[PDB]
Amino acid sequence: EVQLVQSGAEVKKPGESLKISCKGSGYSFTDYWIGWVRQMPGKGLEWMGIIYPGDSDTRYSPSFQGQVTISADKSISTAYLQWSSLKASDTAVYYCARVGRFASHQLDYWGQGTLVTVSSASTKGPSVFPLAPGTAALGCLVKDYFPEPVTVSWNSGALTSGVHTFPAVLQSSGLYSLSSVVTVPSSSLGTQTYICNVNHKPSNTKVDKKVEP
Amino acid sequence: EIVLTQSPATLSLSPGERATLSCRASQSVNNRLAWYQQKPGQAPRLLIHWASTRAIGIPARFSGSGSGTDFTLTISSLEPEDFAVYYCQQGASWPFTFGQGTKVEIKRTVAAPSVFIFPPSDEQLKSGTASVVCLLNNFYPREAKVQWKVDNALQSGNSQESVTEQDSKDSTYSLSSTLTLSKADYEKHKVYACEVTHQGLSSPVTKSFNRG
Amino acid sequence: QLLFNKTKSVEFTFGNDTVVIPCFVTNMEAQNTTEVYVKWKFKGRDIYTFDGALNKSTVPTDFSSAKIEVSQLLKGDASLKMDKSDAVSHTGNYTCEVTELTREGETIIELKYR
Ligand SMILES: *[C@@H]1O[C@H](CO)[C@@H](O[C@@H]2O[C@H](CO)[C@@H](O)[C@H](O)[C@H]2NC(C)=O)[C@H](O)[C@H]1NC(C)=O
Ligand SMILES: *[C@@H]1O[C@H](CO)[C@@H](O[C@@H]2O[C@H](CO)[C@@H](O)[C@H](O)[C@H]2NC(C)=O)[C@H](O)[C@H]1NC(C)=O
Ligand SMILES: *[C@@H]1O[C@H](CO)[C@@H](O)[C@H](O)[C@H]1NC(C)=O
Ligand SMILES: *[C@@H]1O[C@H](CO)[C@@H](O)[C@H](O)[C@H]1NC(C)=O
Ligand SMILES: *[C@@H]1O[C@H](CO)[C@@H](O)[C@H](O)[C@H]1NC(C)=O
Repeated sequence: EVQLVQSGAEVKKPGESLKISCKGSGYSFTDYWIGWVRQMPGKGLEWMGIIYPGDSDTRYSPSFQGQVTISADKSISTAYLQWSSLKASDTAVYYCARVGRFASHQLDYWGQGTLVTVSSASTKGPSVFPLAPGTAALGCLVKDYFPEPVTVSWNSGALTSGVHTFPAVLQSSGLYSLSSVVTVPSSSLGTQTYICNVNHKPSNTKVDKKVEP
Repeated sequence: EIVLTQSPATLSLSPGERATLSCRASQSVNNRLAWYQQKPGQAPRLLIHWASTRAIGIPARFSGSGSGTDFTLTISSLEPEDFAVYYCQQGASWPFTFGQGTKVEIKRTVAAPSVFIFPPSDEQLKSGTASVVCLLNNFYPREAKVQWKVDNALQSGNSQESVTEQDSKDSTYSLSSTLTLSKADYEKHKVYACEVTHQGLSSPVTKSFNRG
Repeated sequence: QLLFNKTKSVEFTFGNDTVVIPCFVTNMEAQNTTEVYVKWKFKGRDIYTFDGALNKSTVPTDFSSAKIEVSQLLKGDASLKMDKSDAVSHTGNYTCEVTELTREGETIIELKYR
């Protein structure tokens, strides 16, 4: 079956070089166009360019010409997307996709996507602050961490109902901030114990915070 | 470049109803148009190519029509696994382009948000920063105005917010607005409040607390 | 839709240095090769492809010599040309699928040895 596997997520700093890959399998890789698509956070799809691995014939979009380099290696059936000097605006999800052999040039098969994050910040563990409270609400504030993502559970996953973990926001410091809340019966605030389990894999940080009135 | 404009920006429909998504081009693309759907955290999924031809494994509820400039994606019976973002793509002329995208959200009855306000913890104050959080829980529609008032003074440019995706069960939204202030500035005032304005509210709901 | 002055079958021998499989559309209205998409099929495989929008020909390795005359496309001529070495082990029914602007059609030609 046709499969396009891309390289893992990348966390770089402005001015650094980067080369992400995409290996095709289950089909003749040298006989189909490979397209690169950029999707900035909360934005639409952007066709960066295509390449024919047969003769490395590359076509670039006017908005990306000279800003990026697209190549391919027939020996290992892999297409590449390369920068020479990354910018913070390059922070996006990059998809590789196979162009179908049709007049519409549609993209029948896609990669899982490669998350690229570019900023001057460095890896930092988060500080967890409690959000003390018929229906009562409580939570925890996961502030000042880098990079994405962070996982938050409640009572070691024994509590899922009414749990809202909001999308993180990028602060002025270049650090992310996240809030996780949960609505519980007000009569349970005196007996039931609520623990905020915060896990930040990039910094190997595990924090359990008890929330109480 | 052939510009693709989709309309409308957002389609609020109930599960079962039909959806009509439009896609206009700056010039003729001659049936060489494709449609995709995209769910959060997932890669785009090919639905239609050659304007009308359905792809392999695509449900019959999806339909395509139009030629030249005006094009249309049609979904006969909306299923819960059909509410997402849809894109149109032309392949007649290089550079190939996508549309802006059209989001299809679930339409339900109006629900007023439950408002909660949270004072900054003593743990955070020891660091030298105060974060006040206002919570809007389970509401519809998505449009909601949150205003911060410190000692009856409207704040501006010192708050950030984020909204959850449409809930899988009750199909509502939730908003979290954080008021960030320094420890020194936080100790200069007493009354901290968030004023919530929503369609399901006949009057602006104000939740507050006094420092101390 | 698209019409052809179709041919049942064509024959080649040892004397045939190269073979030519005919394909002529009679009612083409395209004024540019960028509006034309030609694909030649053999036993369910794209053995030749002309991408008009990208202006590129695509062939598998077993049909390395397969090509069409692009300058004759707008005249309806989409005939496939290849050398005998590629035709020797590829006798049978060829499908000439032509995509022209809004319309699309195809015709079947048989390549046999004598
Ligand atoms: C399609 O590409 C080919 C070349 O790959 C072009 O064909 C000829 O290219 C030569 C080389 O520059 C020119 O001198 C000729 O004038 C071209 N035309 C012909 C009919 O031979 C062809 O022009 C390209 N067509 C496009 C870009 O639409
Ligand atoms: C190519 O297709 C034609 C028609 O679809 C096939 O023609 C048949 O050929 C057999 C061969 O023994 C004859 O007995 C039939 O009478 C033919 N039918 C018709 C309707 O003409 C032809 O065989 C195909 N070529 C190959 C190599 O299979
Ligand atoms: C189609 O083939 C017939 C054969 O008689 C020929 O007369 C005619 O010119 C051809 N049409 C084309 C290719 O324009
Ligand atoms: C082989 O050559 C003869 C010589 O006239 C020609 O008529 C015939 O069309 C050729 N066969 C093919 C398949 O081109
Ligand atoms: C076909 O269109 C291209 C641009 O898309 C142009 O350069 C070329 O001259 C056109 N061909 C003719 C015959 O007008």
